[PDB]
Order: sequence, then structure tokens, then C-alpha cells
Amino acid sequence: TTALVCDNGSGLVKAGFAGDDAPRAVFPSIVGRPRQKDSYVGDEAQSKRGILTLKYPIEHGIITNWDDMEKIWHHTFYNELRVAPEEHPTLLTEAPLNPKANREKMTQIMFETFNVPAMYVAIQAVLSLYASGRTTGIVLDSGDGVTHNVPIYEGYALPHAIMRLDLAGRDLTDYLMKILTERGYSFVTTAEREIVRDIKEKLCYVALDFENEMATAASSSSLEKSYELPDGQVITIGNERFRCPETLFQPSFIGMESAGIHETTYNSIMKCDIDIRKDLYANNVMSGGTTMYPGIADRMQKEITALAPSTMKIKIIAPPERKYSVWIGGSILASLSTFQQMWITKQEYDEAGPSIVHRKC
Ligand SMILES: Nc1ncnc2c1ncn2[C@@H]1O[C@H](COP(=O)(O)OP(=O)(O)OP(=O)(O)O)[C@@H](O)[C@H]1O
Ligand SMILES: [Ca+2]
Ligand SMILES: [Ca+2]
Repeated sequence: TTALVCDNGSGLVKAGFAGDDAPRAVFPSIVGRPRQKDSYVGDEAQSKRGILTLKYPIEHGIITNWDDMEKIWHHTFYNELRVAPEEHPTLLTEAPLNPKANREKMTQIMFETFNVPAMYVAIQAVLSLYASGRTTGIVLDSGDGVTHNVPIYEGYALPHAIMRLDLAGRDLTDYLMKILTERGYSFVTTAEREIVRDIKEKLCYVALDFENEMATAASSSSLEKSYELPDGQVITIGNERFRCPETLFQPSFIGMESAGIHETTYNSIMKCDIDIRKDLYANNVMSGGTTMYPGIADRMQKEITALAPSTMKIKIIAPPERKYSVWIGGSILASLSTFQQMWITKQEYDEAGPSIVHRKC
């Protein structure tokens, strides 16, 4: 045999076995060292954070710390999945526009450190598209650290048209802390950040129209929701519920001058060959945890419709599984009969070295 699928994100690792419906292990992408054992990984590092210095080896989707990434992978195999990686083909994921040296190092580590019999690296957005049951479309993938638009045709990403936006879930969490503090609460500490992340994931939503929603919130309590803090205090969340994710559509709310996600989607489509643009408009797939806000699909449909030609058929696909669709795509790909010739084998590695990844992946 059974292949392993490891989707390594800025915030969370999603890992499991090809053929499972969902990842067995989902844990924070963190390694902590004493300010016992020599290091801790994942939730244990999080729970023991008070006595550790934490490192986050994936930044904006890119692996930036190889010693700590090795610790994350080792923890995934040995602790979380209870597998010997030398016994399983292993499929890893990577960010769009991942540098060649980076994919080489991933490959080197899998074969030399973990002794895998075979491996493959796939682009996260491409896997998400596969999970949606198609090979052509444009993915908006938004996680904890980065957002990308990735147009894909007949299974392959179109690098010249990929858009990267360094605004994602962590920025939204921080903004929600800020605006709840402005309301008169105080959310400033590291523990309070975790609480506000929960508030964000439970109560936020994307308004179909920002102004209408602000007006409703100003003139009634109909949008207000209660939230109980760990210690039992009950607070009220009002327009913050939709003001937080509104930032995706209007990054200026946090002082970023970037185009919002509807505009980046349009701009990415317009970088592609005119002949495939209708295929992209008709197959906008949302992926990643920061696309989980209720209302986001209807809002994207509205905004893209306003930008596109009047005759254009537009469809937003926002699967309920989209927190884990990258992982699911890896699972179905690794399981597919026609994929089995595509693995990089140990022999292929021994006879080419790490740069085999550019040819095979
Ligand atoms: N229901 C929800 N509503 C809003 N945000 C959510 C929801 N569920 C999870 N998130 C957010 O999604 C992010 C995690 O998503 P994901 O696992 O896709 O990111 P990642 O792969 O770790 O990061 P990246 O793709 O940026 O490298 C977090 O910021 C989390 O708070
Ligand atoms: Ca991700
Ligand atoms: Ca702006």
C-alpha cells in the first residue's frame, strides 16, 4: 504494497494510506526543541509549547528547513502512521512553482534517509483538481500560509499563469483577533490566537454582498452569535463573522495592495491560451481550509460573473471535502492502475540521482 500519501502544508500535515477516504493523521507542521527528549513534533510540540522553541519548516507552502522537515516526515511514518517507509511507495505533495533544488532535496531525503522503494511528488492544486473528478480547470488553493491560482489543462499546471498571494488562514486569524480586540474584547496572546482560530472556523462566513451585510449588522442583532471561551465567559461575535474572510476579496483590509481572489482568478485565466479559457471558467475548483467559509462559492460566482464576458458559462465547484482534497487527489492517483509506471523507483534513483524528479514528476 500500500502506498503512503503525505500532504505537507504550512500549517498542517495530512497523511495516510492510498485508498483510504481521508487522511488518518492530521497534525500541526511544527517541531519544538527545549528552551525532555531532544525534539517534539505535531500536537505534542503544541501542547508542550511553553517549554519549547517552535519552528515551522514549511513557509508559504515551501520547505525552508530540511533538518526539521526530516523530523516531521519521520514522526509521520514512525509515530502517526506506524509504518516502515522502506516498505511503501510514498507520494508527497509540493507547492506550485516549487524550486528545482527543493524537489531534488525532497527526493534525496526520501530515498537516502527513509529508504523508500519508490516515490513521487505532485503539485497540491493538481491533486485537488483530480479529487474533483476532472483534469482541466482552475484551482484556487488557500491554506494557512499561502493562496494560489493554478490553471491546469489535461492534467498539467500552466506555470506562466500561476498566481501566488501571501494572504491565507493565519492572516485571517490575526485580523479576527484585531477586530474583536477593537470591539472591546482582548485577543492578543498565543493561547488567544488558538481560541480565535476556533471562532473563525466555527462562526465566520462570506457575505454575498459586504455592504448589505454591514447594514444588517448595524441595524439588528440577527447576525450575532454567542461563543463560549474555555473559562466559561460568553462573548458576542457580530459583523466580524463576515468582515474576517472578506479580506480574501479585499486584501486592503489588512494593508495588502494585492488583487482579491476573484481578480487573481480572472487574471490567471487571462494569462492562458484563449482557446482553453472557457474550460477554466466552467471548472473553478476551490481547495484548502481557507476556502471553507460558507457563502464563498456563491460570492465567487457573483464576482467572476461581473468580470467575465456576458456570454460566459461560469461554475464554482466547492466540495465539502476541500480541507482534505489535496490528500484525496494523492490517494486516488497513487491507487490508479495507470499511475504505477510513473513512480520513481529506488533503482531509477540510484542510477540518476535526485534530479530524476524533474524528468519523472
Ligand atoms: N471551516 C473552516 N473555516 C475557515 N477556515 C478554516 C476552516 N477549517 C480550517 N480552516 C483554516 O484552514 C487553514 C488550514 O488549511 P490547510 O490544511 O489547507 O492549510 P496548509 O496546507 O496547512 O497550508 P498552506 O496550503 O497555506 O501551505 C487554517 O488557517 C485553518 O484555520
Ligand atoms: Ca496546503
Ligand atoms: Ca485593494
